[PDB]
Amino acid sequence: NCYFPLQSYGFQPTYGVGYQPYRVVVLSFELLHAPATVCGPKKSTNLV
Amino acid sequence: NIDGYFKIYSKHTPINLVRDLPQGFSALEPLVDLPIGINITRFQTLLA
Ligand SMILES: *[C@@H]1O[C@H](CO)[C@@H](O)[C@H](O)[C@H]1NC(C)=O
Repeated sequence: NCYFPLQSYGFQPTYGVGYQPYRVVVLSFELLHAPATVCGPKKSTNLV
Repeated sequence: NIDGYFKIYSKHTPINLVRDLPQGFSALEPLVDLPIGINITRFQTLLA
Protein backbone atom coordinates (compact mmCIF):
# COMPACT_ATOMS: atom_id res chain seq x y z
CA ASN A 1 0.00 0.00 0.00
CA CYS A 2 2.97 2.37 -0.54
CA TYR A 3 2.46 3.82 -4.08
CA PHE A 4 4.52 6.16 -6.28
CA PRO A 5 1.99 8.91 -7.11
CA LEU A 6 2.58 9.38 -10.89
CA GLN A 7 1.45 7.20 -13.80
CA SER A 8 2.89 8.14 -17.18
CA TYR A 9 0.44 7.92 -20.09
CA GLY A 10 0.98 5.41 -22.86
CA PHE A 11 0.63 6.72 -26.40
CA GLN A 12 0.01 4.65 -29.52
CA PRO A 13 -1.43 6.08 -32.74
CA THR A 14 -3.53 2.85 -32.70
CA TYR A 15 -5.49 3.89 -29.54
CA GLY A 16 -9.23 4.65 -29.30
CA VAL A 17 -10.50 8.21 -29.98
CA GLY A 18 -10.38 9.11 -26.29
CA TYR A 19 -7.29 7.13 -25.13
CA GLN A 20 -5.47 9.10 -27.89
CA PRO A 21 -3.59 12.24 -26.60
CA TYR A 22 -5.30 15.69 -26.48
CA ARG A 23 -3.39 19.00 -25.97
CA VAL A 24 -5.02 21.63 -23.73
CA VAL A 25 -4.78 25.34 -23.31
CA VAL A 26 -6.77 26.91 -20.48
CA LEU A 27 -6.91 30.62 -21.19
CA SER A 28 -7.09 31.62 -17.56
CA PHE A 29 -7.02 35.29 -16.55
CA GLU A 30 -7.40 36.81 -13.05
CA LEU A 31 -9.53 39.89 -13.20
CA LEU A 32 -10.08 43.47 -12.10
CA HIS A 33 -7.75 44.30 -9.12
CA ALA A 34 -4.97 46.38 -10.88
CA PRO A 35 -4.31 48.56 -14.02
CA ALA A 36 -5.04 46.65 -17.26
CA THR A 37 -1.93 45.64 -19.30
CA VAL A 38 -3.81 43.68 -22.06
CA CYS A 39 -6.71 44.37 -24.42
CA GLY A 40 -8.29 42.72 -27.43
CA PRO A 41 -7.46 44.38 -30.83
CA LYS A 42 -9.07 47.75 -31.64
CA LYS A 43 -10.45 47.82 -35.22
CA SER A 44 -10.00 50.61 -37.70
CA THR A 45 -11.64 51.83 -40.95
CA ASN A 46 -10.22 53.89 -43.82
CA LEU A 47 -10.13 57.71 -43.44
CA VAL A 48 -12.60 60.03 -45.27
CA ASN B 1 2.93 56.92 -9.84
CA ILE B 2 -0.78 57.58 -10.61
CA ASP B 3 -3.16 54.64 -9.89
CA GLY B 4 -0.35 52.19 -10.89
CA TYR B 5 0.60 54.09 -14.06
CA PHE B 6 4.23 55.14 -13.53
CA LYS B 7 5.16 58.14 -15.68
CA ILE B 8 8.39 59.85 -16.75
CA TYR B 9 8.79 63.36 -18.18
CA SER B 10 12.33 64.58 -19.00
CA LYS B 11 14.85 66.95 -20.64
CA HIS B 12 18.44 67.23 -21.81
CA THR B 13 19.30 70.93 -22.30
CA PRO B 14 22.76 72.46 -22.86
CA ILE B 15 24.10 75.14 -20.43
CA ASN B 16 27.42 76.79 -19.39
CA LEU B 17 27.64 77.25 -15.54
CA VAL B 18 30.13 76.69 -12.63
CA ARG B 19 28.07 75.96 -9.45
CA ASP B 20 24.32 75.92 -8.86
CA LEU B 21 21.11 74.63 -10.51
CA PRO B 22 20.78 77.18 -13.40
CA GLN B 23 18.03 79.79 -13.10
CA GLY B 24 15.77 79.80 -16.23
CA PHE B 25 12.72 78.26 -17.93
CA SER B 26 12.31 74.98 -19.84
CA ALA B 27 9.57 72.28 -19.67
CA LEU B 28 9.85 68.46 -19.53
CA GLU B 29 8.14 66.48 -22.32
CA PRO B 30 6.62 63.06 -21.41
CA LEU B 31 9.09 60.26 -22.26
CA VAL B 32 7.44 56.96 -21.18
CA ASP B 33 4.57 55.51 -19.04
CA LEU B 34 4.55 51.99 -17.53
CA PRO B 35 1.51 50.31 -15.81
CA ILE B 36 3.72 48.83 -13.06
CA GLY B 37 0.86 48.78 -10.45
CA ILE B 38 3.18 48.67 -7.32
CA ASN B 39 3.46 50.90 -4.18
CA ILE B 40 6.73 52.86 -4.39
CA THR B 41 7.38 54.57 -1.04
CA ARG B 42 11.15 55.24 -1.59
CA PHE B 43 13.83 55.23 -4.30
CA GLN B 44 17.60 55.27 -5.04
CA THR B 45 19.73 56.11 -8.14
CA LEU B 46 22.45 53.98 -9.88
CA LEU B 47 26.03 55.32 -10.29
CA ALA B 48 28.79 53.60 -12.38
C1 LIG C 1 -0.73 49.02 -2.39
O1 LIG C 1 -0.80 49.65 -1.08
C2 LIG C 1 -2.16 49.86 -0.55
C3 LIG C 1 -2.02 50.48 0.85
O2 LIG C 1 -1.19 49.64 1.67
C4 LIG C 1 -2.95 48.53 -0.56
O3 LIG C 1 -4.35 48.80 -0.35
C5 LIG C 1 -2.86 47.83 -1.92
O4 LIG C 1 -3.59 46.57 -1.86
C6 LIG C 1 -1.39 47.62 -2.32
N1 LIG C 1 -1.29 46.93 -3.61
C7 LIG C 1 -0.37 46.00 -3.85
C8 LIG C 1 -0.29 45.49 -5.29
O5 LIG C 1 0.40 45.60 -2.97
